[PDB]
Amino acid sequence: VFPTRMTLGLMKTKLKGANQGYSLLKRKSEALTKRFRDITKRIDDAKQKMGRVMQTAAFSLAEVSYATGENIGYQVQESVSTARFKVRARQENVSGVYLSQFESYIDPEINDFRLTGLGRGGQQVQRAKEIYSRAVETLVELASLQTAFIILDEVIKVTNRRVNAIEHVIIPRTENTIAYINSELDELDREEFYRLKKVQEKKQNETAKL
Amino acid sequence: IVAAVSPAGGDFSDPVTTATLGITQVFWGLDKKLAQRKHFPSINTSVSYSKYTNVLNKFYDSNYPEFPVLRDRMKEILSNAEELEQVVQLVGKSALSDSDKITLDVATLIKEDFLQQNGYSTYDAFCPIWKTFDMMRAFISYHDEAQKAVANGANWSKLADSTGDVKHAVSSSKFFEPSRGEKEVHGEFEKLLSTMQERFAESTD
Amino acid sequence: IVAAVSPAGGDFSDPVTTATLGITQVFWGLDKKLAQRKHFPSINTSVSYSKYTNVLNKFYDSNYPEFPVLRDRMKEILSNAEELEQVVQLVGKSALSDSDKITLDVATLIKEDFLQQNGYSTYDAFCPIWKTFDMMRAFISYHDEAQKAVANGANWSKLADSTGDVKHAVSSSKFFEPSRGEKEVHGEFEKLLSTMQERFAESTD
Amino acid sequence: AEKRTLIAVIADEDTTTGLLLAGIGQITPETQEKNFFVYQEGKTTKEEITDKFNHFTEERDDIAILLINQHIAENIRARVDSFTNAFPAILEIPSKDHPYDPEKDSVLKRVRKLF
Amino acid sequence: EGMTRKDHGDVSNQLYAKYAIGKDAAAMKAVVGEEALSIEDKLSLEFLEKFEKTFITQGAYEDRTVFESLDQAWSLLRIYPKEMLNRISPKILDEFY
Amino acid sequence: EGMTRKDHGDVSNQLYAKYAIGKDAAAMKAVVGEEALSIEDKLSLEFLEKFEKTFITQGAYEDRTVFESLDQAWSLLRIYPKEMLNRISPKILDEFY
Repeated sequence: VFPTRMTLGLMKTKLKGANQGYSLLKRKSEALTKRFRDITKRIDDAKQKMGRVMQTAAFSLAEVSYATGENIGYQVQESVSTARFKVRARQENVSGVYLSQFESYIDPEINDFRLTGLGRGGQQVQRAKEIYSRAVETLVELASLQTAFIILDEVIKVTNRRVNAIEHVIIPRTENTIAYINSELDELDREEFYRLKKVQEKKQNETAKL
Repeated sequence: IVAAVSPAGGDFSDPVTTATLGITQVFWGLDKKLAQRKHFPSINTSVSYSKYTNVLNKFYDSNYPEFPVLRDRMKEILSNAEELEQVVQLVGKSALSDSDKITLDVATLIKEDFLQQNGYSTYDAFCPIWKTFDMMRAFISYHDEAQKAVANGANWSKLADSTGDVKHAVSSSKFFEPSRGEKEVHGEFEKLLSTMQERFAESTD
Repeated sequence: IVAAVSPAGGDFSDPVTTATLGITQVFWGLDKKLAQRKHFPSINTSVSYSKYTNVLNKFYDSNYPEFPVLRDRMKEILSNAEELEQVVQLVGKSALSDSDKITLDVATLIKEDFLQQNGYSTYDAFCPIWKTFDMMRAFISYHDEAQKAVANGANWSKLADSTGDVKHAVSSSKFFEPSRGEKEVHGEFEKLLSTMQERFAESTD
Repeated sequence: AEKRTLIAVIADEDTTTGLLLAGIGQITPETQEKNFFVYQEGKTTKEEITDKFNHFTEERDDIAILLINQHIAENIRARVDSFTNAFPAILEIPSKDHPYDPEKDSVLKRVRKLF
Repeated sequence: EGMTRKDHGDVSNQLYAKYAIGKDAAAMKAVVGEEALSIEDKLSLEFLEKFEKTFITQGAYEDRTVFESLDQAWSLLRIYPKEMLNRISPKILDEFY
Repeated sequence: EGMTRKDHGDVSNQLYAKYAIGKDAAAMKAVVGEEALSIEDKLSLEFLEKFEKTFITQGAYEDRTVFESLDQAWSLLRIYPKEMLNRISPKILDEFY
């Protein structure tokens, strides 16, 4: 199976490796679970916050459309061919693992849209955009947290697997190998002493007797 | 000369086994884990070699079977299976590729159908080099067509459920007495070859 | 007496090696695995000790080298680097503190310039005691600037890349021996020092 | 990495108009297709929501965040549950005339398994 | 007694436990970073270097009795809050922190 | 010299170094996964395989000149920059890269 001479040197450092590594993986799991509890609570809140911010804005948009006397949304879709509010990806280290985050930046491609001129009713549409540009921004910053949360869930599973793996497989494999080789190695040495001794008793006796 | 020896507690380094191994040119193994599931005798390829394997295949090729070509792929399959199994253990079956799943299944089948000589009715019946060759044509065929299929886009599940009957048949083939068309090629083994072909095609598109 | 000692029981905890370590005062290591990658002598900090250090270092202070300072710091880099390396293997790291990468990085340099030497290339193993002092001086200085830069702000990748040209030169300075004058402290190293500080400023801002 | 900077919309008509006033979708210059899907109640198909979801999640890799109304997400539930990646992110936010309901939310289902 | 304090036992406990957590903290730091390190770990990180450089590191002709050891103990410990120092009686602590 | 080059000892050394790493890169994959692996370790993995089945794998009636051996060795060794190769004199490595 394995060497009967000096498996002890490689095996000794493995064994220590394993228990030391295990302790350490537990701290990394503890940190990952530590953050995980916190974000789960923050994310449920953030869902309602986004719901509301969209809804209050969404209703104002509905009101603006019926009061002026025409449906704007068609005209708005046609005018847009750039996305004003864009995002920049960045990695933030939360725990051991890096999560993906988004920081919105506003780029001045377009300011409003070239469709308002609906006389008196047109001021209702211009103002409607002002209220929505602010609402969308709340959603986007909150939306960043959602991304990290999915990323944490994927990592925890790899991490739970490792903590089990070390304890259950590695540590008893090191134990069985080290002890079995130790026991065979000492045996070779002991029998030799007995064989040297056995012939020396024969010698001693022969000398002694006349 | 076929000479049996015994390890001293899983220790193969005991003087008797090492000495006999010194003199031998062929080594055939015996794995404890595999005997517990009932597959004794249990010979793999990382505990066994034969120097005669090279000349022996040349002589079997002549007699009729395609054996040397199938022997090489067969060796590879077992050798990869062991390594792939260590990843299943530690990492899980989530780090695998689809072709590697294929290697795992075909392997499990080989473990049972050759190595096991344990009954279920009757202790297994005389299987020649000719019989043995047919089994190898069906396992090796299963593996090639299935990997092509996954490579070319296809479900794992579709492929394994579909082989189904063919797998039951090879398992139990050895219990049935040799000659069932001929010793050479049995009608029972001949027909599977068609079934794989029909399946491969359904799967692809 | 400079004595080589070697295994003889096949262990490292065989009587031969037990008696010799007890009687000796100075041990400088060597590892076989690293030696194969070609970096002999591939000194193990942990098995190495010297009793002579204090009196010998007092002597060297009188002779001109500021040696003792560097020595502790040479040992300190190689020690932390060792530990960090087990942590990269064991956990299977997904990040490192920006300082620790520097420690590992500065240790790699130590490996090349001192530890990698070839006794039949005399351009690649020869330095007088002062030349040795200057090369080590340069390293210990690099570590000293690098630790400060992260502290004042700057990313590791910024530190490594902006330092750049002087990092190549120190790496490649192991291909030299006195041959630009009978002088044991060279312009080669003195120039590097001022340029290194200049590099540091860049990294920081 | 930084190669994804677009926000796609799956939302009801009035909500998509609003988001677009703020400006987050567009008609791409490399493919000539919106980064928005305009939906109406009881007047658009169940199949079309499916096509849009796939298109932005898997056949587009320049979408950073795909916003989706829970109510609309519900129609095409199999497809929402089945996309499990974080690139792009899939975020259910409360639909119009509905507050937060946890029973329509694909991400919260994933979180349940393990903690 | 009269050449030790009775506070000897209490300090041996405190000194020991914080040095051990610090050994753990070094390994932790390397994986997690400093941009994700815990506030308790930071105190343990500092404790690891000061216990080694004050209690263990000392000169070749320095001399120490239990009173001298004991003064140096309290300056390492001072940095931890009182509520993290709980293996110690409230009596001793309010006097030597 | 004249059928074994000067670069002979140099190239051996390099070939062993990439192989040591390749063997280790297999081992880290088993335990943890692709967690401690990187662009450097991934090259080394490729190296260990290409070397095993091309350099070492030959016939048993194949006569190979010491000139042939060196020519094949260099062809294989193209997998890393010149600056990653410093187990060889920069003079020699330009001539024979």
